[PDB]
Formats: sequence, C-alpha cells, structure tokens
Amino acid sequence: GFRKMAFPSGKVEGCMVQVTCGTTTLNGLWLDDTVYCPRHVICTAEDMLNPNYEDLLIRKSNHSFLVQAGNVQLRVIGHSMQNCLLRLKVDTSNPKTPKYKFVRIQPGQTFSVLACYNGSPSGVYQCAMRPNHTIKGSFLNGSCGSVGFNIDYDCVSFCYMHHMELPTGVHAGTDLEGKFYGPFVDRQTAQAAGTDTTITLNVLAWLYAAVINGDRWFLNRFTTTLNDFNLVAMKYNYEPLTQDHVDILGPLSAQTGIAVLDMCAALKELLQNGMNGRTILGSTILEDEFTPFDVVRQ
Amino acid sequence: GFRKMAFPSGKVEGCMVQVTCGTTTLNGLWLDDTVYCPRHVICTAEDMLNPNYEDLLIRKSNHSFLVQAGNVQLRVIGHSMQNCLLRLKVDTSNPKTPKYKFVRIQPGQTFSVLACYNGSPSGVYQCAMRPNHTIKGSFLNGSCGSVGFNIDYDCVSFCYMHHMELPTGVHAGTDLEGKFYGPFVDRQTAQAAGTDTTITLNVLAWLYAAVINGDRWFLNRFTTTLNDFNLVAMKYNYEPLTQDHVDILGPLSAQTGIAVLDMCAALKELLQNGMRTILGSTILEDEFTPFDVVRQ
Ligand SMILES: O=c1cc(-c2ccccc2)oc2cc(O)c(O)c(O)c12
Repeated sequence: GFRKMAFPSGKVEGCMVQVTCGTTTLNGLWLDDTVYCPRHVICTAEDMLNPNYEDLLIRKSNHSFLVQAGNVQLRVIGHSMQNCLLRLKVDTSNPKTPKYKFVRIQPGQTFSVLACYNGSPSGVYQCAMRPNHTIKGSFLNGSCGSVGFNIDYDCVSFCYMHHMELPTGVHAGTDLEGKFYGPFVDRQTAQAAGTDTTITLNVLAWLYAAVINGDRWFLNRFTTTLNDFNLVAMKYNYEPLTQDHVDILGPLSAQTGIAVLDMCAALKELLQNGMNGRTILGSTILEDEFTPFDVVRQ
Repeated sequence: GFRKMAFPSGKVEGCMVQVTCGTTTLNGLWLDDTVYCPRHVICTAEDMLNPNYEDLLIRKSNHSFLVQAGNVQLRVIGHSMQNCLLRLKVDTSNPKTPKYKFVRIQPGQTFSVLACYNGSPSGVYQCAMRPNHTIKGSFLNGSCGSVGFNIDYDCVSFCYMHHMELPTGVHAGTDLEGKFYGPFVDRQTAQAAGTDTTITLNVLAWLYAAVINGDRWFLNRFTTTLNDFNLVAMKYNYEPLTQDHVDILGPLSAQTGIAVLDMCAALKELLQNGMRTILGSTILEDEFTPFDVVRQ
C-alpha cells in the first residue's frame, strides 16, 4: 500500500551506452556529445593497487575506446579524465539528451538506480546514500557505470555513478564530476567504510507515513526533549536529530497532528521495547530509506 | 543485496496517454493506432451503481473522447468495446510503440507497474498477482488505466490494466483483452476479495535466498513428502505446492545443496512453531519469485 517507488527511468535509459577499452566493457552515460564512464575501464588487472591512471591514460588514443549506442557505434574524437571518470567526446550528440543537471547528494537522501549491463538497462530500484557514504544496492558484474538519479519535472538530476563493490557487499561510486562518495579510491585493494548508522530523519518520516496511512498502534501519550531523545538514539546507533530535522518534519507533524517531539517519544519506545511481532506499514523493521519528501509525494 | 526491482519503464512510458470523457479523466495505453483504457471512463458517478455499458456506449460518438499524448491531441477515428476495455482507434499510429504482447499473468507471478496520473508517468514499482486475483498495489485517485508489464528481451508483455480499489485496500483490473483477474466487475457493488493465501513458491524461494545470504538456522534434518507438506500448508492458508513448482526450485536447490522437500520440511516447522528473524524480518516474504532470487 505504501512502498518504495522508483522514478520512471525512460529519460535515463535513452542515455545508456556501452564503453569498451581493450578487454573490459562497462556502461556509460551519453549526454549531448560527451560519454561519461568509470576510468578503471582502461585498467586490465593492474587494478590491484597498481593503477597510476595518469600513466595508463597517456598511453591511450581515442581509437582505444569503442562506444556503442544500441546498434550504432559512435566515433570517439577526444578524451580526458575528470577525477575518477573518463570524458569521451564523440561525433554525434545524443538526440535523447533530457534536461538534466549533476548534483552531489547528501547522506540520507534517496535516488533511483538504473542497473545496466553491457549498456542495456535491466532493472530500476530506489535506494539511499548511507551515512557512511556507501549504498546498499544490487550491482552485479557489468553494472559499472550505471547511474543513480532523481527526476523533478522534466529534469534529470544525476547523483551517482557506480564503480565497485566493497568486501562487505555494499557499493561505492562517485557523483557525475567523478568525485567519490566517502573514503574510497578506485583500486582493487580492500577498503572498509565507516561504521554505518540509521537515518533517524527517515525513520521518523516513515512513522509519519504509517500514521498518514492509518497505522497508529505504536503511538503513545508521552513526549521527550530533543536531547533526551538524542541520548536514546546514540545507545541504538541512530543519527542525532538536528533542530533542522525537526523543521523538515514540520509539514508532516501538521498533517499527522503529532508533534515531532511526540513521534520521537513513540520512536524511543519502539527502539527500547521492540515491536513485539507487530508491523509498521507492513514492515517488521524500522525503515530508514524514505525521506520526508518521499513520504509527501505519496 | 536482495531488493524488489522493477523493469525499466521507458518502453511503456512512450505509450501512456490521457483519455477524457465528461468530467472523468484516466490513463490509456497507445499501441499502433489504437488506445486502450478502462471502459468505465464513459460512466457518470450516477451510472456507477448498475451501468449498462452497451447502452452508455451507444450514446457516445468519436467526438466524445479526448485523447492527449503530451501537448499533442490525437483524434479518435473509431471506438468499440472489448470486455471491460474501450478500444479507441486513433488519428495517428504511435511512433514509440515497442515490440509487445498481451499475456495473461498467473497468480504468484510478478510484474512491474507504471503508476501514471493524467497520462504522466509518476513512478515504477513491482508487485505480484495474489492468489485471490487482487494485487496489493499503490494507486491513488487518477491511476486507473495505469498498466502492469514484464519485459523479456526487447519485448513488452503487457499483463495488467488497473480498474478499481476494493474496500480491502487492494486493487483489481484486467488483462489487455479486457478480461478481469478474479470474480470482480467494473460496477460499484459489494464485491470484496476472497481469503488471500500465501504464495508458497515464493516463500520457499525466499528461504533459498536467505540460505545463500548466510541465514540458515531454520534448516532441519527432518524430511517430508510433497503430499504431507501440502496438507500442512493449506491448514495455514499457504498455497499447496504443484509438481511444476518443485521443478522451478531446481536451480536454487542445487546451488544451495538443500533439496526442495528438505526446504519444505523447514517451512513446515516454521508454520507449526513460528519464529527470530529471516533476512532481517519475522514475516516470510512471498512476492520474491525463484527467478528474482537467481538474478543474484
Ligand atoms: O564491481 C566492479 C568492480 C570493478 C573494479 C575494478 C577495479 C577496482 C575496483 C572495482 O570493475 C567492474 C567492472 C564491471 O564491468 C562491472 O560490471 C563491475 O561490477 C565491476
């Protein structure tokens, strides 16, 4: 009844191409006359903490990159490195280029991922940027260069390009300027992310979504202080709630009729006692990948 | 890393339009020179208690249906009824019509929904045809005509068109021939879905997925016949397992080394004793197919 939804992916699907350098093939994003892809496509198996990407790329030519848009092949007439991305300039300008921008999303925010393989889209799902700057996504081999995005109006805000899977199985990538999210580097060495936490602002948004959907069982008559709640949050590996967070939830406090500090009391009770086998909005776990904005849209 | 994934929606977005008739607008599906939409578009709020569609349809002309594909308007050149669907022959053939079929989805199978409002795609989600022929979808006021679909290769198998919410909160609709899923009718009436049952095939697939992910407390060394398993399942309102279901679980069984009937013996104990968490939750997921699982 209330479920994760992904943006319609059509404006992105039209931008997906396949980029091959040597014996390596991944996905790239074709916008106007530029193709973006992860730079480790030049990289053989010297990915193993060896890569000097400046050295590997100086030895390449436009000729060494093969880019296919569906059936058609596009001629690479230029190339450059932007952080951990390749910028391939091509002769044809994507007729399907949408209105778009590049944005760097902040932890806790959500976006849709179009999981791609050899340049053909295969799946779409919603997810979130974790506090430790990883995403708990679904990426197989060949998904590299898949992009994450939000759509507002006719405009596509790209926020993520996929680069690698970490040992723990979470995923790491960059924005569309090629700067990584988090402490990661694009080399096949072992890398740990920071210890993750739970997105408090999103759980509270979700609890509001349950109230707005006719699920009030977890509420109570109590209340707590911002700091008094925050003390419970730390004991449970939850992100401290900022005063601004409260201000973000204002509109939802209104429609629900529950004061933000009251919902914290409810949440504090849920964390301490558990859920006793009941469910909220259909889930038996405190759900932290809907934003206030997401809940408003449904 | 197990998430519900929807198919890419773009091959379907290219086909969504806006049908208006009177003061009622909903969504329509535009393939070639025909536009498909729910026939209840021609009803008034009054004529919703016991409508005679053939009557209401005879009392309408081409010029009675407004079909808008974005800013452009399409001209209705013809119109007929196909069961619970209106077929509007249109001015133009859709330049963006993909390779497609009309398939009839079986209970337990899944599909992607493109939730549209005013012909404008809003969002994509995945869901399953429940055994009681409803779906637990996400459809607000204005979603009728939104379409459900699967993609295999470059081809869109259309399988659902949305028509109604039932008082349960769940949703009912037709295939793209206009034949409803279930016993439901496009009249405001006292219809309601039957008792739902759990899709046992998908729960068994979920258990294989959890085993693959390192969760395996629920296994046991007991065994069960198909027949003794099916008898227990039905007492708990789980679908009985068919011969074909057992085969569809073949790949997952071998990948795990857990024989199908051994996983059934584990599910049997969970049904009779309860749970403890599986893949993070205490309720068994039943909308993840065996196919969803093998993809990872
Ligand atoms: O997960 C991936 C990781 C890497 C990689 C290479 C060097 C250092 C770190 C990661 O390359 C890839 C290339 C692909 O075509 C693909 O589908 C992938 O999933 C990966």
